Amino acid sequence: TKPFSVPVLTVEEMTNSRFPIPLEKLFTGPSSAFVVQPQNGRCTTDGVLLGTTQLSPVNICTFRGDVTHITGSRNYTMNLASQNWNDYDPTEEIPAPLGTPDFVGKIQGVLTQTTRTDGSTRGHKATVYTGSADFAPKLGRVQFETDTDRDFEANQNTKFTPVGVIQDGGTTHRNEPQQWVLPSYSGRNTHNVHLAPAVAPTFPGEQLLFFRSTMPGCSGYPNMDLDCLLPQEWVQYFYQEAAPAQSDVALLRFVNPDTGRVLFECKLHKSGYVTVAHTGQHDLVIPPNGYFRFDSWVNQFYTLAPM
Amino acid sequence: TKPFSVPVLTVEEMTNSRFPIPLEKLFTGPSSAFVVQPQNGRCTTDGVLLGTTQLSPVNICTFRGDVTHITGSRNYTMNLASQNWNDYDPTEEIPAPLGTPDFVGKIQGVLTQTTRTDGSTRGHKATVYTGSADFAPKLGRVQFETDTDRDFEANQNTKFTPVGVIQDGGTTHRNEPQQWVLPSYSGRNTHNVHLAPAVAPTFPGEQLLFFRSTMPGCSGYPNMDLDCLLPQEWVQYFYQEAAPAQSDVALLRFVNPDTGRVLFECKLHKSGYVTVAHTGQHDLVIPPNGYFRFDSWVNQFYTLAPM
Amino acid sequence: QVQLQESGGGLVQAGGSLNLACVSSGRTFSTWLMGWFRQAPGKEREFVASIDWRSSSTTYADSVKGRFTISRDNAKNTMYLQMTGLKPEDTAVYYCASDRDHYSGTYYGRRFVEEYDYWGQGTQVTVSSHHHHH
Amino acid sequence: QVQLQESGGGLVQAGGSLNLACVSSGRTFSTWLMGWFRQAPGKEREFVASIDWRSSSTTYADSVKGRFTISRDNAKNTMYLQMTGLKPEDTAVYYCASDRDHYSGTYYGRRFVEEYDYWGQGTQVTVSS
Repeated sequence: TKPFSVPVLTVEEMTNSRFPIPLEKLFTGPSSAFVVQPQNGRCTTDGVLLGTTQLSPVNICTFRGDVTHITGSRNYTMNLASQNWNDYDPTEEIPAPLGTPDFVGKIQGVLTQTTRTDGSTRGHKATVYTGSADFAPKLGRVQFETDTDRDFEANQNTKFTPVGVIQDGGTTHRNEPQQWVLPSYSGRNTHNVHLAPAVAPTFPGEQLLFFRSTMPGCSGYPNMDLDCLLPQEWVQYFYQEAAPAQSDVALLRFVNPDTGRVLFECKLHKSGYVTVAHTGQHDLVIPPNGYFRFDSWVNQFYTLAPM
Repeated sequence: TKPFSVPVLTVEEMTNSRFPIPLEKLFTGPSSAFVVQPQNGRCTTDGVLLGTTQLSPVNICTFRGDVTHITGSRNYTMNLASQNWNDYDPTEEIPAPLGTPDFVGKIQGVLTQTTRTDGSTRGHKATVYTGSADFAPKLGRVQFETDTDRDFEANQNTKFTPVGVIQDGGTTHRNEPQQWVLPSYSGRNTHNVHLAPAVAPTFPGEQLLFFRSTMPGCSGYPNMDLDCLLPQEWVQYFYQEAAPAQSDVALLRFVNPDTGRVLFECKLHKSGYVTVAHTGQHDLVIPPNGYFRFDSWVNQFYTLAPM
Repeated sequence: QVQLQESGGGLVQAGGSLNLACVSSGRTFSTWLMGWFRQAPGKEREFVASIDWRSSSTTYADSVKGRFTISRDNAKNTMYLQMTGLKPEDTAVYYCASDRDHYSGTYYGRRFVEEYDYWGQGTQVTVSSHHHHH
Repeated sequence: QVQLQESGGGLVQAGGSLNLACVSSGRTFSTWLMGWFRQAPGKEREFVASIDWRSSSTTYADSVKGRFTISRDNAKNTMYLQMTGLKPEDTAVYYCASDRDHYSGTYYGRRFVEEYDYWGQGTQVTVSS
């Protein structure tokens, strides 16, 4: 049986698993008001991928396929392929193509396209509203609003690269995007399937620990906080190692490498999320100058040192 | 000495180390006409980062800092901070800020800005020409070409996210970018410093093996081939493990994970590059359905089976 | 560095059968996606069939499904196309091709001509109707 | 939650000395970046000094370099501002502050008031002539 272990990169050196941006800090606080059920960055400690989670750190919130122009508008429908350019199989036991955004919001980026005959290329500003009625990734179809009504060919390799989130619904409002609201993967008035389960603290005196980044803003006053349950490097590591879990809870310790000091303690749960001993109604943000160190398996009855 | 090893991710599951895009295939062929001296994706097998190589797969070809408008233009000067928003010190023993592009070309992306006094944000299409005289990241100074002359504010956090590359004008197709031409990191007429060394096959009958992606194209007819010496995940893994190099050459095997078939042999060199037994003037492209497996330490005189 | 040589096929009556073969040579790699194409004089080259290196996924044009069978023998470096029920419509030069960039039999662009990177010189297939041209 | 409490501000003659202190209470975290700011009546708040949790990197506003020294003791949960050679221009309310998002003593935005998320109520330093 292979010994379990976690990567030794500091939080500063790891990537967010719900958007292709670096991690910036740790975050813990009460989240009982939300339903915490992200579909990206979902992986068990023995390396079983869940939800829509895949292995690439740059293929998060990206789309690939060909586009059909919606006449009378600057909008395009992208008939989806998988991230590795295979035919998308909508009958796979997944909620949506792997890497699909797992939050309602307006994601801004660029649509690039290459014509395979002469190698001519083109790129245009594009926004995808993951709350739109024609956001149906599970059916293989997503709609983009671009800045053109002519400069995109049919049946040519097209890619959407995400950059950030925008905001023009409630203006100054920080009411969007909404990181804990799942899209309707099959479109307006449909129900999601094969979701990775929602997570919450079980032990008394404990709260969820989040790996937090700040999404770039491209317009307005967006809510740019993005919390993931696992660094994308941990998803990669667990998938490769596939070490058996001797217990439902791995005991980790947050250590500053420059000093060797332990800053706090935490439980890594078999299903792929972290909890700490913290129980105010106030938030706590931790700078990312530390890495996690697996020390031993314990039971769910372990009482962590508070922080 | 800790046992050396290599990540078991397939090529298809790994990231280019010179641009934030997934790997798509392997490539080998004659590179005699070029100086192969990339600065990103350079790392020794025992974990020493070289050139301008850092650990984040998404912090490649990214720029961070504050911007100053150049009057009578839509161009902006970015006074650079490091990839983690630390002060950038031009006297550190590196060629340029870590993650700086290592090839001459016009890289298109988006400039995003957040004002810290109220959380207002904005994004604009931006192009940086790493061959221009005002491209001096080693001095902490880079110029961006945008589509606005007013919207960006001084003394506010600004980030460039790369998307792809462009070729312009009525010149020959695929003349640009030049992926093996290092930029002048300190501007026109200055010498580069502290470079990772150029690499070339030594043992005869061998050629370099490259991890290849295709950069998205945004305009024109660019050369979108981008070869790197090590996957960015390999850079992350060697740095973490820091396993002592028992010899100058690690022998790896390329194994299809579904069939278990061994498809070819290759040499991983201690200084961080790969050679294969491939000969002649044509190129050989290899689909990415395989992972590398360390089998034993050898020396540079080991004779590889032609692939 | 690569040559694909296809053989078999010639003159067959409407209703008859043929067996095409395609042999790979040179600096080849066994994982390359491969397929069959056909082109008639004065017309456009069109997709016929494709198969991956593991014979996992077979793909057929609508106009040949049921009649044709694509098959691959990697140890012999040979791809096959068994044709039955040949109509004069099937008269064309038949080419085998190989895409060095892809391995998946479900690669979504596997029917496009410009995705394949190595091509043979082709073998001529002529199906003769009972009513001759004049 | 977090309480920041600074002390040691009196009245002084021009050219005098003063030793400010700041005590952190509550849900603090040992690794936050910290610094001193000041504000005179009718003027904007201005950066004075900053120092990381390890005293690796010290930073001073140009108008106070050589006269002020910033100091940090984690074991006492206290940050100090040793002030000498005071001038009437130094008259202000001095604020302790800490940024929960950063740790590096060379964070390029460490001089900005908005980057800091916790603040003391202020101590009054007045330098007469």
